[PDB]
Amino acid sequence: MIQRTPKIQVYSRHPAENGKSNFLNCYVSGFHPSDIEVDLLKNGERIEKVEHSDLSFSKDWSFYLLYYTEFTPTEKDEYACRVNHVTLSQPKIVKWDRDM
Amino acid sequence: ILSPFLPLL
Amino acid sequence: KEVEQNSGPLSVPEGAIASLNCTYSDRGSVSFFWYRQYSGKSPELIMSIYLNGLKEDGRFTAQLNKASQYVSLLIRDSQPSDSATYLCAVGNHNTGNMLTFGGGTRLMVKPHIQNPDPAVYQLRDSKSSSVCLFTDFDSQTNVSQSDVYITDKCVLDMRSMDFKSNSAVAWSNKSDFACANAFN
Amino acid sequence: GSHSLKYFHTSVSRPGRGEPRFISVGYVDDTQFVRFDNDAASPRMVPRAPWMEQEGSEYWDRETRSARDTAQIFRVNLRTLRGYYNQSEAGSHTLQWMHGCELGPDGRFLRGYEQFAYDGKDYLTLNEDLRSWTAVDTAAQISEQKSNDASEAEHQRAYLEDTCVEWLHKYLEKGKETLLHLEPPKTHVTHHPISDHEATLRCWALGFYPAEITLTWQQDGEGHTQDTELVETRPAGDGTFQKWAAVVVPSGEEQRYTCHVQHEGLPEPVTLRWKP
Amino acid sequence: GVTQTPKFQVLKTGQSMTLQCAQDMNYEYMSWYRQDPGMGLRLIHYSVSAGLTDQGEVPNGYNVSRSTTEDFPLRLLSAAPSQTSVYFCASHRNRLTEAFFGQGTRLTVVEDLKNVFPPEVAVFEPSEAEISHTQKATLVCLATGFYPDHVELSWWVNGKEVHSGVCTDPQPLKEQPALNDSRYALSSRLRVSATFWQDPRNHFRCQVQFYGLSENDEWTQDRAKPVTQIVSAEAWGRAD
Repeated sequence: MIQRTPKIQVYSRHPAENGKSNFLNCYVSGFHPSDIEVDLLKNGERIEKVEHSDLSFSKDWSFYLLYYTEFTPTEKDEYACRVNHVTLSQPKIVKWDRDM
Repeated sequence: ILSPFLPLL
Repeated sequence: KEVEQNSGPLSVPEGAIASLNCTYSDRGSVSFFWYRQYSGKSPELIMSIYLNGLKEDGRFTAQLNKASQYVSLLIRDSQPSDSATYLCAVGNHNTGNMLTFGGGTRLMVKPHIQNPDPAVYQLRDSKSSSVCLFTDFDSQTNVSQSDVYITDKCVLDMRSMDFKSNSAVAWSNKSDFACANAFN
Repeated sequence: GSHSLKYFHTSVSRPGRGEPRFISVGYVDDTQFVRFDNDAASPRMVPRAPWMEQEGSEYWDRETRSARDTAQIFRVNLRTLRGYYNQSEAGSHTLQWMHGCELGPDGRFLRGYEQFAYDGKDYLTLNEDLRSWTAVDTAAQISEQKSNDASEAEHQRAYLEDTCVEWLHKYLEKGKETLLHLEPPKTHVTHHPISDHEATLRCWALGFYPAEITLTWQQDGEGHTQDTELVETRPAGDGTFQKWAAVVVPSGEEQRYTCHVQHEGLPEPVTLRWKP
Repeated sequence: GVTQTPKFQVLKTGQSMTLQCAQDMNYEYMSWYRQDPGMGLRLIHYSVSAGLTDQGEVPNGYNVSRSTTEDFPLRLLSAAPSQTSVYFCASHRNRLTEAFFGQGTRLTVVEDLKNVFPPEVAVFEPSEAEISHTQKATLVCLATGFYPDHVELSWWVNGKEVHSGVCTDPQPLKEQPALNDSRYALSSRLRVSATFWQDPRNHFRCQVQFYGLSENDEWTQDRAKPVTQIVSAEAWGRAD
């Protein structure tokens, strides 16, 4: 029974422009087993109505998912992704950098 | 389509 | 009728190649089978085919052509034991109702009667009271059809003599009972 | 040329919290097109690409039935593998199945593949000739023998070589606009000062399909021994993909560096430079 | 591997009846087909796994249930003559792979058990003509006036069953072709050298197994009760 810990990326669908509607993505990949908890955060607060892709997996059997929501970035609002998994002692938090 | 043939392990 | 076979019967000489065809209507079919059924017995699987092409096992060959929606069986070197009903079956993935069967084709493997000697005999009941027997005709004689009971023909094999005869029986409860010209 | 139709199947046991979770997703190339998931009342196979949204109930009724059949057998194989390994009913286990057929540039069958995995490791593999299997261990050897006796390889090869290929053709037609009419990368370089004397140059490729791409940084039209950060290619959410590749360089020397982008959607490889 | 019971069965119109089917292969899929003479198998019902059932092409008149993997009984509610047929159970690994069938159940449904009679069996002795003309002697067996058509005819030569030299009609003859309830006749031949015929210490017997009523059936007639039973007939070998 293999365990693999999720890789995480947090990013917008389109390059961010303050004021302009967009989509925020959290892409978790490379994990096993499949059970995983992901939240998208605006200023620490869990965003509701987040959706995700159907569970799929890679050549190595590790799984991937995309969690995403509509959002409207601003200069000052911070956004992040928080992930919990059996391989993680505590939730990992990854902050959206709009240049990454 | 899915396989109509399912291996029994 | 989704799976089509000629009922026959078909005749093949002992030793000759027999060929049997089956068509099916649904391009959704993904599995194909030939079953053999002896009179009063259950279907026994002869061959299975799934890939488009030819498939060989012993005296049997099958062909599947999904483009033209037919399956076929070929029996090399037909023997008396190949005399049976042959059942075509397909697995239709579009409907899923297990295997769908054709109506079957009966195959009669006819042996070469060495020395055709058509003779009508008569035989008395072993407890007082007599039947008719048409025997020793060739495998191309066809026996014909109130108070006149005429059975169909069948072939026996005296193994130790290496000898096969056809034979067909007839009887009646009438005192007016020819025998000598029963089979007309 | 090379196209493929692939399914990825996941079943997870949930001891005394119902029957196992079963999910099945279908891809053509890098495009997801269907899904079945047995968490609903009626679990049904459903479209997940727009070009399937116009398929009639003959497709969905069949593929639902077929998916339910698949889930059921996976519950059976999960029980069976629990026995082989002598595991308790308390614990959760994962059985995964991946299979696909590929076309060559001639539009004909080129190859097929099929693998099972238990708890995230190879268990049973169909060999390249699609006529036989490889077992990883004693338990999988029992599975090999059962499959031999059953001519499973023959059955799977028939799917991979005929049925898979026939439907892959149908899908490439129905989905031509997505699948054959590719999306080249929209491409650009951004500049991020690190210190007083060095900056990150980051070469972006955005909105491309399919996923396969190459991003390269050149110094003076030649390789370099520089810090070359490459991020994993990632879905944008819209059917397209994103990637970037960054190099850190001496401030003032940015014009020496060039980004080279290769993608199947481009007529010709593109090169790229930071534009102040 | 597939145990279907029973092999034969007669039923009165309106009676109900459960055919049993068991399998030791622990496969998910089980089915019931029927087959009327000269025709193919038609699917009655099937079961995808324990707890589930599904109709087939011809479900009407029949119920099935599937509590266990192992077993898949078929249930006639209200027997009708149209349900005279041979029923075959099967087990399958996959929905669309090889069906493994049981031995089958030959079932006849009759308007009144008054119509069931055992066979009368006579052995007929070789034409002397035939013996001159060929040096070969055909015994004939005839079985008369049986209903339903559920019979197995064998030849026993000095009290051991023989196959060589034998030939039985494939189907039997309706003594009255008109009446839907017609009784039946079946012929068979044993042929042996005139020499083995004319040894007087030789016993030829034509055995005919018949399947009729059970002990638990109720019989209300001056006739003897058409139970399951063998009926035989014999000749001895003759110097001449």
